[PDB]
Formats: sequence, structure tokens, C-alpha cells
Amino acid sequence: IVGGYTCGANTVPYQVSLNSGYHFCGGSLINSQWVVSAAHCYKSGIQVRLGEDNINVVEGNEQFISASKSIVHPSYNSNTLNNDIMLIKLKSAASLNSRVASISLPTSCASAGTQCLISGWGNTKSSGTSYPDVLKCLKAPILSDSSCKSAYPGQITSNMFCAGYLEGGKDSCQGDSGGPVVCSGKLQGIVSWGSGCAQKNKPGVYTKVCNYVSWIKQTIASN
Ligand SMILES: Cc1[nH]c2ccccc2c1CCN
Ligand SMILES: [Ca+2]
Repeated sequence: IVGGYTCGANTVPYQVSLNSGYHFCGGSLINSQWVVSAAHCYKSGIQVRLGEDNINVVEGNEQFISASKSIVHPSYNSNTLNNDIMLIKLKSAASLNSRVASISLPTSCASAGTQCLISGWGNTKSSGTSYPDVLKCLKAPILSDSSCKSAYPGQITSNMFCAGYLEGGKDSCQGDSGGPVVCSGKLQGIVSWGSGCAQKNKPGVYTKVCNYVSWIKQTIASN
């Protein structure tokens, strides 16, 4: 997260870190057994880390649970990033509490102008590289479909939306991949892609979660 703020320990209780020897992506806890992330975060050997603030220190609220199964969306295209969503099932159920909690799925899509919270352990620099230990947060509005398409000609599908600031300076970044965009207490987006980070006229692009609720629910119901 570039241009954000320190969230505060465990204030984003649905935020997970995906770990394969190191943090490599975010995700969102959606029930005691399932996490939603980006398809571009797929790899084998994932341990889901819940209850994290400092990802380099065991602070006492963590739960570390290995994945038993990952399901990349059937229509994910890794060249265009269309349908950039994946589900991860935990080998055991997380113990839910005030600091480890699921985030509700949307019942309706969110409109341009809606304020959202984007979070993660990604790079905090738009030029150069610095990776934080503690969770970073950014409040950002959803941008209009027309401004999103104008920013990224030929690339924005109906499964994507932009959020952030056309002036630059505030954005998600590398390592925030797969993490949440939460608006009014609902998971509306997944950190998906963009041209650099925090660049003028290049806002972040996010998977449009509301399009996937039926797939998420039916997948959970049979897996
Ligand atoms: C999700 C993601 N991962 C990256 C890796 C390198 C540069 C930009 C990005 C982005 C977009 C950030 N808005
Ligand atoms: Ca920790």
C-alpha cells in the first residue's frame, strides 16, 4: 500500500497473509474454512496466516492453517487477468473471534463514489521498494467505469473495477495482490492489477466480487 496508514493491530480481522516460506499475497476470510484471493496468487504449498499484524513476529493472535485445496476460477485468463479470483479451503476451521473474523459477501454491487478500505503488506513505495511488517490501510473510492476504461484502454472487463486516486500517490502495490477491498462492511474487490503503483492516471484495478457470489456459494456448498 502506497500512501496509506498503519491500520492498527487486528483492526482488519478478515485480512489474511498467504505464506509459502514468506508472505506472498493477501486474502480475505469469508467463513471459518474458506479464503478468497486472486487467481494470480495461485501456487502450491500455501499456509494461511490469520490474525496477523507484524508478519515477522509472533504477537499472540495468529492462527496458522495450511490449505487443503485451492480452486482457481474456471474462466481465469492469466494474460488478461479476467476472472482474477480463487478460493482456498483451510485444512481445519479457524477459531473466529474479534480479531479473526469473516467478511460478508456483497448482496449487491457497489457504485462509483463508494468509499472502501484496501489493506495489505505490499510495497509502500511507488518508486523504489520497501516492504512493511505491519498491516497497511488505504481509504479509497470506487471510480466510474468510464474513467477506469479511459485510464486503461482495451483492458477493463465487466469483471473489473478501478478504485483510488487519478492524481496518484495512493494505491495498492506489489504484495497487496489477492487482498480485500471492503466497502460498507462487504467484500467488493480483490487486489488484482495496475500499471505500476500510485502513478498519475493509473488507478488500481480490482476483481469485481459481486459477479462471483453465486460461484463462491455453490463452490463452498460442494467442497
Ligand atoms: C496487484 C499488483 N501487483 C503489482 C506488482 C507490480 C506492480 C503493480 C502491481 C499491482 C497493482 C497495484 N494497484
Ligand atoms: Ca505475526
